[PDB]
Amino acid sequence: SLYNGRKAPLRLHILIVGCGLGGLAAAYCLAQAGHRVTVVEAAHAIGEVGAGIQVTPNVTRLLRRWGLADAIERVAVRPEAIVFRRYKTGERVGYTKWGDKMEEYGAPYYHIHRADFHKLLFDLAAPNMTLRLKSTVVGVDPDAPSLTLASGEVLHGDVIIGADGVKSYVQQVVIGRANPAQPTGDAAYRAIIPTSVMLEDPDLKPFVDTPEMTAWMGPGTHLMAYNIRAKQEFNMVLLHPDDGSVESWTAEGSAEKMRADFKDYEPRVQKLLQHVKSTLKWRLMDRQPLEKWVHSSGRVALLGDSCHPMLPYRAQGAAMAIEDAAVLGNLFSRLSHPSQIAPLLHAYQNLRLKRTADTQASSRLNQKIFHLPDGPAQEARDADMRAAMELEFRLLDRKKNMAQFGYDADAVADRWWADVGEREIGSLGQ
Ligand SMILES: Cc1cc2nc3c(=O)[nH]c(=O)nc-3n(C[C@H](O)[C@H](O)[C@H](O)COP(=O)(O)OP(=O)(O)OC[C@H]3O[C@@H](n4cnc5c(N)ncnc54)[C@H](O)[C@@H]3O)c2cc1C
Repeated sequence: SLYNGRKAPLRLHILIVGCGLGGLAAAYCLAQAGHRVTVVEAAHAIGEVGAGIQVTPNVTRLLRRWGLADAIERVAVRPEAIVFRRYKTGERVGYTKWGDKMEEYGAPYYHIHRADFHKLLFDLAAPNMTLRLKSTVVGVDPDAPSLTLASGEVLHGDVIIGADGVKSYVQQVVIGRANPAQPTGDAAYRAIIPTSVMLEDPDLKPFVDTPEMTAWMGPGTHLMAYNIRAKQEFNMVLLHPDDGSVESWTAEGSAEKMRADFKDYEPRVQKLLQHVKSTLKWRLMDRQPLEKWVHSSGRVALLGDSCHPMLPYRAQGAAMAIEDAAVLGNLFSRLSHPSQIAPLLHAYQNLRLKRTADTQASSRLNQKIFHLPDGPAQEARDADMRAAMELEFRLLDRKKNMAQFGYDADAVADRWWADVGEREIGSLGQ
């Protein structure tokens, strides 16, 4: 029971465009808040798709609140540390202890396969939503409001939530255009190998025995690797200069070109990439924060990657989409009169926008540091990492980590409601 058992005295029909991690989180939170939810999804079925997702303590805190504590512990992995390595030799130049140290933010840091994460949120939301698959939204009347599907079917609701991802259709209706996207010059390969083949190699086995997030830093390139799916699968993300790619979750890369691009990395990376049977490739595109997330009619708003997508350096996409849902559901649990619908959507945006813009920036400002060419700049980064690492080992920015990881979406919305919203929004209609 979320919201201390409270249900909005005014029950809405809310249409959610997109059955991704955001849309499912929104469907769960808004149904719990006392609203009728329909989720409309383009995909014909939910598939075994996607790769590793970061579940930082600020996300885990909410998933535990939603009753998922055992189910996530079962399928996700708790990384013990983040380790930075020189590409060529595998020298460990950096180390930050995670594991139990992450519990000081009030919940564990998990690594999860997107499909396992999707399944957890799907099973939560499914009993309290109507899901329409094979239903591409191709039009929005933001005044009614209503949605138009590719079939021409029109769906009516009180509120439309656009959770339709990085290439949101709803975003174009809210803002009046697609948010400009600028190529960074880089692409990412994503590839998964079974950990059974690593356990068979005495040089690779320790990567399964002691689950870490390892970043090998190279000239123009990096390889980030970690266990998912209860250490049955090893997730690898490889950043490299864009030699032709598209911004799509289904676009393929050449495993042979991937191996060629990383041929100068240490022998354990050669052995890891030898097991890659296939790889998907994504063109990195930089997007700025939106000016607003709410349409001028106050009945359509955005959630998740539709309004704050970010680069894979600090992939907090899932985190920010789930936080968005928790705050939106918290505010909507308060609704008692139609005159409050717009103010509540404005409050949602007001509580979320700067935080998510700062989180996009945190990812954006990590693009060059792991890709330095060999030389003075590279040796100074390694030296700075070593200094920090040696303190970590003697025991055997933190304030930014606390601002990200210690965040409680419900606490922020409960406090705003108590200090301001009850008086300024709750009284509307009296
Ligand atoms: C198939 C898939 C695979 C992914 N794999 C990865 C990955 O490996 N690593 C990673 O970092 N991130 C991945 N992502 C993105 C990741 O889910 C997000 O960055 C974030 O975790 C959650 O954001 P979101 O729910 O706002 O958007 P998304 O997860 O992108 O979900 C948006 C949903 O909206 C649907 N949709 C889009 N347009 C319409 C429309 N017009 N009408 C109806 N439905 C529509 C899409 O089909 C999708 O299911 C993937 C997304 C998808 C859809």
